[PDB]
Amino acid sequence: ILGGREAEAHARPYMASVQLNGAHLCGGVLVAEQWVLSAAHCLEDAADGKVQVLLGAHSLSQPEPSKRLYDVLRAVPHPDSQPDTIDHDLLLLQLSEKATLGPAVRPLPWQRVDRDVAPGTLCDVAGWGIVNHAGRRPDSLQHVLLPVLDRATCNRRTHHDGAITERLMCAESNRRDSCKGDSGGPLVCGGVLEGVVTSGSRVCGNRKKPGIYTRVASYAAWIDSVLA
Amino acid sequence: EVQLVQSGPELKKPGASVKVSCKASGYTFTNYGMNWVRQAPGQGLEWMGWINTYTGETTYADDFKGRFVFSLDTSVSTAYLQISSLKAEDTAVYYCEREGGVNNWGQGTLVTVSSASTKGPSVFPLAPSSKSTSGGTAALGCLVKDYFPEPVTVSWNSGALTSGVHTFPAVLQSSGLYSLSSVVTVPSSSLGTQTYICNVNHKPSNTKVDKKVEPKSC
Amino acid sequence: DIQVTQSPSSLSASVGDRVTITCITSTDIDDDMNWYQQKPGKVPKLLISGGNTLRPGVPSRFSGSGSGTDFTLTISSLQPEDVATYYCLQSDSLPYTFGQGTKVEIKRTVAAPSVFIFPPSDEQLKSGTASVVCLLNNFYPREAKVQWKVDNALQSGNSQESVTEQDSKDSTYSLSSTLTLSKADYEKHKVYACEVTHQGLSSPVTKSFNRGEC
Repeated sequence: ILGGREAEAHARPYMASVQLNGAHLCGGVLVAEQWVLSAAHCLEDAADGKVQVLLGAHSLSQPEPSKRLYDVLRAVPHPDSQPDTIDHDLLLLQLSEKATLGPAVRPLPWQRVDRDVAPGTLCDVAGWGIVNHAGRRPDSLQHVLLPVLDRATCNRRTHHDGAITERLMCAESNRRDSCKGDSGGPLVCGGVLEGVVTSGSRVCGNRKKPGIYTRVASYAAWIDSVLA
Repeated sequence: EVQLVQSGPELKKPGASVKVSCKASGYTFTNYGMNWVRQAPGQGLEWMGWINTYTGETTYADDFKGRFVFSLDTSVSTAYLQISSLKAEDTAVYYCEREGGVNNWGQGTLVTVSSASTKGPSVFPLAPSSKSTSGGTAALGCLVKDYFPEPVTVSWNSGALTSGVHTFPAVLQSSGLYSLSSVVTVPSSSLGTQTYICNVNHKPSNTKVDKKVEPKSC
Repeated sequence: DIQVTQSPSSLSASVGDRVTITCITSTDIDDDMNWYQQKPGKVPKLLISGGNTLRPGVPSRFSGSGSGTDFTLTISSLQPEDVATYYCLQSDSLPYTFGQGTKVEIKRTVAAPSVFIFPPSDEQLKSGTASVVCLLNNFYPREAKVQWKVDNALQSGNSQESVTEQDSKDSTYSLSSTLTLSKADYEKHKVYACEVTHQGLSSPVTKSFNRGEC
């Protein structure tokens, strides 16, 4: 999270850290007791490693009462996702068991109505990703309020040049942005999850490259099928 | 496939206003904005401004602020350009260009600003003669005379004949009417056996002329 | 608004030559430079987008370079079909801005025009006017002189000229010269002559007819 500030500890109970060999790899969102939503490209260069989901965390290094590291029972990427495309960049992780819920661990409701978040709407994005251009990752959870950018502005040649589909959404990126390590993380508009970060190899905090988020509402039937 | 189709040429009096349409098809109209470009006769391209098709927000280049208005009709996926208080200098080709993705342009719209009235052309053959014969090659054409405003399109044999065709740029006569000639060099052996028609279309006057150009006897 | 200065205004080069066109922005614009091609009677064609990205169906002989302020379009091996006006466009932010343009002509071997004369049609005579047309077909260079003679009397002020754009295949020009007379003056005289002066002609060529011939 670039140009943001530290999140109040445990104020986002749905926040998860998708880990590879005990190191933060991607953001994640607890959507059901045993299921975490993240991005498919997160698992791309893992193959050998121990994939785990850390819940009720604020600090990645420091012990906290609520912090519990969970093993992964099942990894369900979207069936149509693959390595060469930003399309369908969603991943459903099944925890070793149902999550121990409490004040710091609780699932988040996701947008079911397939209609765009109005341009200008202020949304909240959190994650343990890079905070500057030097690649510095934070110890504690960071967040930033971002205005939703309309698809037409986002599709300009200066920006994403037509790459923004109806299943993707945009947010402003001028010196306040999602970055490397924030992928799989949540984009929340009015307490409801609207998008899952899909950063990739996009430069961050540059007004010329707006932030890209997968619209959860577009994948309503698929999430229900995996969770049922 | 993506298509941008603009309305036909128009003649307007000075001080009047004009509304050009840019009908988009083959894509989601709201996913891409629309740029407007002007090209005065024999001048360079001028980026006029943009319209955001999702939000309706507009950005105009400095030279285009005021008399120029972009608007939309999302229900028919059409973008509009409205120019008010028209003057002679507004005589230009106006294009719409879809902003982003595989680059697509409308065909352009010639807007003429003049107090002169519409006149359809008179089409006259430029018959192939021994004067115009080149051993085995023959030159023939059509004189497209006394029309206003521009443009006119000339095709040979409903578009079938393209090789050797030279359609000359129009010149403005002392009368304030345009004139031009369209010529084609064809084999001489072809004459009498194969027929040659020039198809002249002048949209401002709704005039379509199909003139057979035949050899003549002295 | 961001300002762009395109250079040169026009150039001429041979088939196979390297064409170099530049654009300098008033501010640092990063990678956000575009290049367009516009042929005589055609809509602009985007050749290169930001980051000097070649577009689909654009020959590899076209390439872009530069970042921040100084941009270059290169045509590595100039082809006849490349005759057009080239424009750069800065797309850093809105409003976007075009360069003034660069007209690109082909320098080719000298070709003499083939000269044709067309008497006015009988149909046109009815209307009360007579147009005598002279065609100078497929010549190089552009510069040509046409002189009209009516009964061996040199004309002035009653003729108009029109030249085509360089042919995309053979790089030649064609020219029409129209003599405009009243039906009265046309029916008065006998000899209508079109005299052509061009570099590809050793001495000026005259194409003529007598009223009443084909």
